[PDB]
Amino acid sequence: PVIKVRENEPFDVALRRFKRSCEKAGVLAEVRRREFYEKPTTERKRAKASAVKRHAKKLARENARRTRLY
Amino acid sequence: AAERCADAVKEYGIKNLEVMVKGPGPGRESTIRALNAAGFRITNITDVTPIPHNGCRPPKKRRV
Amino acid sequence: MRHYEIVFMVHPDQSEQVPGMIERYTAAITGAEGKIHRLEDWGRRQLAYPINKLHKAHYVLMNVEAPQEVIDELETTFRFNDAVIRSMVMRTKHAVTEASPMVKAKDERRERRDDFANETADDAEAGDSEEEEEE
Amino acid sequence: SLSTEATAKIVSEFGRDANDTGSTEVQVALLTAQINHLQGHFAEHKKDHHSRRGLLRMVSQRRKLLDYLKRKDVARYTRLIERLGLRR
Amino acid sequence: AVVKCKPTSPGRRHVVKVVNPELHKGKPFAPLLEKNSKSGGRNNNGRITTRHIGGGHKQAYRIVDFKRNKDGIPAVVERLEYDPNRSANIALVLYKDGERRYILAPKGLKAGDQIQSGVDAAIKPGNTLPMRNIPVGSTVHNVEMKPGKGGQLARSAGTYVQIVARDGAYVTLRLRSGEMRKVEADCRATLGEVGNAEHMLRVLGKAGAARWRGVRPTVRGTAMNPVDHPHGGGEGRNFGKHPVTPWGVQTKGKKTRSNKRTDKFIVRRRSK
RNA sequence: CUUGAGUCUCGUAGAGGGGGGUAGAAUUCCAGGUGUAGCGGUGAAAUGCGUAGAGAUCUGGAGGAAUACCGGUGGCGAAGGCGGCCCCCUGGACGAAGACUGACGCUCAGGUGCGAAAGCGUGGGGAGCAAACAGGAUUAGAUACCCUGGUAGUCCACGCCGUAAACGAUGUCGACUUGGAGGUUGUGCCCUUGAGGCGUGGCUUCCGGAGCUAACGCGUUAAGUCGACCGCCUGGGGAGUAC
RNA sequence: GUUUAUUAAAAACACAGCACUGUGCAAACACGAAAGUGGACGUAUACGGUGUGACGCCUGCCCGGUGCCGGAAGGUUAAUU
Repeated sequence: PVIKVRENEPFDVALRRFKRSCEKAGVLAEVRRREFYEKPTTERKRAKASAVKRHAKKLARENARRTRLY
Repeated sequence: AAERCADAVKEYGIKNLEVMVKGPGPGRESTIRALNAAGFRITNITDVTPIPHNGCRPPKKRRV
Repeated sequence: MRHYEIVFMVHPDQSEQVPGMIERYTAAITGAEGKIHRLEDWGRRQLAYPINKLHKAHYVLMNVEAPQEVIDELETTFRFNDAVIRSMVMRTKHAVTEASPMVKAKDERRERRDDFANETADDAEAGDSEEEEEE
Repeated sequence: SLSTEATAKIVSEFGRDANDTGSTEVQVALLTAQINHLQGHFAEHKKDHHSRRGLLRMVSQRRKLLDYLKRKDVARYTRLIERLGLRR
Repeated sequence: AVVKCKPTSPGRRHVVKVVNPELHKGKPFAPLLEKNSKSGGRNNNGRITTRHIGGGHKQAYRIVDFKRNKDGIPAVVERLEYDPNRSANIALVLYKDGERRYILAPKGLKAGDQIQSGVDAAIKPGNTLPMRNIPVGSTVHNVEMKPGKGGQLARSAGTYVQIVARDGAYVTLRLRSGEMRKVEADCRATLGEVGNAEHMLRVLGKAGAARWRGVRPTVRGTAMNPVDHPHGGGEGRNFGKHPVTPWGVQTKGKKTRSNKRTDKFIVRRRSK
């Protein structure tokens, strides 16, 4: 996961962020552990869970003003 | 390590280098900087890290 | 009927076996009041990673519509053809059998980017121009 | 799910001659035609429990509609059961 | 088919039998029976040299075509019969030109089918092909050991010699011994298994099955006396030497192979 | 009668079920090419494997579980439950108009049918991992803790009693009670300018009112208002065993 | 079932299955001066031989010593130049 995508102008330090778009994730991340078939369905699927923090954050900006912290 | 190997191969008579990379392990950049310090150009830092189509079950490791 | 997009590829040196089998298969399709809505040969092309040896194979895209019965004798036959390395047969839902996305790239391949060699004369004897031995 | 031209044979032979789909006889004959289609699958496939879920819907409703029909017109019942050749 | 006993008598407990409706329930046509007879283990000298062979039924013999050569001609598949002299079922094929053979059974047995030869025609079981023209992973029925020597590999019911490579000039196929060989592509084989595929749930179930198959019983070596077999014991049987046959070859050892004619084709063999 | 429910043709999404076909990469393995000394493991380590040339690396094939990411708040099933890709067989659900029958209804002891996973008999098969078992390491128990080898197993066809954390720990089906917005889909309308809006259904998910709760928490997918009928409980241990 | 003809008729022996292994078919193996033939004209779901002994549940450690199979890089090595 130095990533095959070539960094603009070649250098000895890979620009690993700017190279990667969806690599290592799922594919080379679960190293040396017993592989389950169906566990992801209940283990991993936390999209619903992260959607709550994004709403909450968009609510609180108006509310800090209404408290006059802002 | 990179420097150990790069010295000896001058007798095989090599002058320019490319690299294939295969792993999640440490030494990501610092092994490349040393290949560059043997006087070689290293324009191609090519990942070929093989992803099987979900291969053989790995060692369980800890009992949790 | 239900629409079955069969595409398959063939090893060059064993290819001489398939030109007799495809023309019995197209006849089993139109013989049942299904249709061949194109029958496109693409010529020989490079595989990225080898399948059943050699880094090249020869491609035929059928664009079938056919009844379910007929497709049951055919799938078992193309899959157990030695000349064929692999085949894939695609779903009825939202399925095209006309206006090929790869029609230009097929012509380009056939006309100009082919092998142009004797082992691939064996492939042009397996496309739309099929010739096969007398039994 | 059944062919237009078979569904039309069933409607012709069952219910009244008005050529409806809604009447007690023809709903029995249509339920059967799916049971018979299901029984083509269940000639093998004996462990196939998610489809079986459907078989107990279709049987139950054919029992319910014959039970209704002998409560309803007696001509329709006595004709239907013998015309659709069910049981032994 | 196979027919299995309900365990309704002593001696009938574990007993399995071979039956087909297609077997003639008359006696087979004796003008096509060319006499077996058995030799009770005895060679030219009048000695038993194959030991614990002897007894049982006469068990008559059919020539069997194990080469399957015919250009394009139909077979009605006139009957499927049990052969009491081998494990496989054997068909009487009666060709529509007036020729009768005995032929070893395929996975095919369709009436009015044709035993074909040549590339574009063969793709069903029993229809001949050079082995180059048969796909990888195929189970395959009855293989010629070398071209024109005849089908010496996979003859017993539902056994098979499954293709595991077929690239290059040769065919690689696996044998049920644990051996794996390359075999020249000019040999004949067919797709699908050998016939009578349900044979493999057979159990025998009585000492009498082996008796009519002409197999005589056989002692423990340790339960002979030291004089009658060298493995035989003293007081209280005394298994406690290394094991041997009655003629002195270490039975759980040795590699004796000296074929020196076909050794070029085996690229690995079974090992201890 | 329709106001319940049932049903026809029309349209739409998907890993629901069962059985078949089939490939390559990494581990593993063969063949060949090249090449020298450690490789491997973990908190850290030793046991393991290796000069008979390992490890690694290039080329092509092999074999068998598995099929990455795609796999999402997505979609399917009755609860458990569903994932390579495909075909063969087949369910149930979602929209929408025209029409049809007209309480044909609800619940349900017993009941037949039916498994997440492993158990399990015989046939076909078996690369890696692993209970057990060894040995290392730890803290005296691989069988507390941690690692390495390593066997039955895991895998398939069929066959035997369906267990649990069978669920938003919440039975069923149905009537009734302010909604907004997201994910995402049938579909009227719109720079379809906004996975958006409005029009109307769909699962799915955030949010909170009337009400309810010991408390968290629920709230139109109830843990609210109710309806009928079923399942099941009545202090703990000992007992999910006894009988 | 077989059994020391009669005083052991069994617990020994047998057998399916179960586990081990040789054998790829001009087989392994056997006897025979050797030609040869049996095995088998069958042939791996087949054949020779070993231990245990249908059937439900299984089968822990381990080669020190003793017997036997097997495998290789190579220093030399009989016979021999």
